[PDB]
Amino acid sequence: VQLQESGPSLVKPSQTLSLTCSVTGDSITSGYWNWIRKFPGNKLEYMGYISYSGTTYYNPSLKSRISITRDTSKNQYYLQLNSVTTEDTATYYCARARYGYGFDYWGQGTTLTVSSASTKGPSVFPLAPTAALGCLVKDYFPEPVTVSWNSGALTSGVHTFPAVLQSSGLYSLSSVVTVPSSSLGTKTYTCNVDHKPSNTKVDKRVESKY
Amino acid sequence: VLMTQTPLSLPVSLGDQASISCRSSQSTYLEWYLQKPGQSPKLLIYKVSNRFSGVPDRFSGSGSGTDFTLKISRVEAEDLGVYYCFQGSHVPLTFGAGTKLELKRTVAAPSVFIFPPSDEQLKSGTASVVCLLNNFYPREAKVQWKVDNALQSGNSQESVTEQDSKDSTYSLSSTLTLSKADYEKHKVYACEVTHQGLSSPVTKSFNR
Ligand SMILES: C[C@]12CC[C@H](O)C[C@@]1(O)CC[C@@H]1[C@@H]2CC[C@]2(C)[C@@H](c3ccc(=O)oc3)C[C@H]3O[C@]132
Repeated sequence: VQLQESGPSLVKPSQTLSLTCSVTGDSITSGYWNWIRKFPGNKLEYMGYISYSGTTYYNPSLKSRISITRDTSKNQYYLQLNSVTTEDTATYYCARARYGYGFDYWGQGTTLTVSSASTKGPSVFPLAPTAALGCLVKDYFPEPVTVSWNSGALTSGVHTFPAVLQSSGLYSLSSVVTVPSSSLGTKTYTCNVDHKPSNTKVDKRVESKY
Repeated sequence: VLMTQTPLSLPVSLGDQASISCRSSQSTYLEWYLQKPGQSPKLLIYKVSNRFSGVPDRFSGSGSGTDFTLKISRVEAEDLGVYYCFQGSHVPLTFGAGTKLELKRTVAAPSVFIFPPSDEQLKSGTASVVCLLNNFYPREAKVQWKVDNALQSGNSQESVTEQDSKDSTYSLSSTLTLSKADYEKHKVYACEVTHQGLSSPVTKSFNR
């Protein structure tokens, strides 16, 4: 038994979200076929199901905007969520439920971001004052960005933080490294930022007073 | 209908017992799930007390009326993740908020660093000031921005790393965002950090 979610990684506010679950190793004309989502912060919300017979159940919190449909000829079932806001940003999971047991088989999940922003590459600004240095990788969209230090030669003492979604609707993150304070005057430190979605690649020397 | 899990963060040492409580708001299809990092949620317990297939015997569920408990009798590193209770007896079907199982270690005070906005950034009409709290434990930390001793709010954002797999510490960045105009209006920028490992709060600062 395998389930697999598909659909867009991004939609705009007020637009419809439409996802698909493709099922193999089992017939959707038996059992219960569910949609579940995980918000940032790790809160889980049960959304609803379509059953073996085609009867559905919807969570009252979503009942106005949700539709679960199926196509038995393809062994697929579908989630439609109307009128999305930035609070529908979540990982969406399809899952089979076995009567009496629970959600026994899950898909890998699909990350959905709700955002009116267009693809934009990051600006990379240096963070300069054991000592710490870093880079502020700012105003990009969408995720992800990858950050490395000295072309991946430096990994120890590195902390690359989770991105935060700013009030403008663009992402920002910081990546920092801690190093011997004695090595500040003799060695050099460059952060290497890659943003594949916007084809942007930036190397930034983090220079300091010492 | 409402499912309340306690606690939401549960420190444990490897080899010790962990207990997670789940209270339902009324009165049996009660299940427990685990989501480990980088994978989907997984069924552990069904019908209150029954272990699902492939689930180790160190996992056991029990419960009276309205009060349900998951016990992990000798915690292993593979057991670290987020645990959820779930009820499927009454509509709507509801999960508890989730309990994150993390590793205990000794209290460690953050090393605090402040970073002024770069000249490169200032030329584009935005100013970001960054406070780093490095390698601390426990996770609970308060960061307060002060601009000429005026307490700031609503204009800073925090990001926290997951628990470090080598030293079990956390790190945290806080970013104060301002316009260049408002940045140039003031001189002294400081972040004040409060944490269990600090006997009183530490302040790091600079002058524009
Ligand atoms: C499969 C199941 C999944 C979640 C849990 O593992 C319990 C469960 O395995 C058995 C119970 C089952 C549950 C899914 C939701 C239900 C179908 C729900 C219901 C909804 C409409 C209706 O007309 O009648 C009943 C209430 C309860 O019978 C439910």
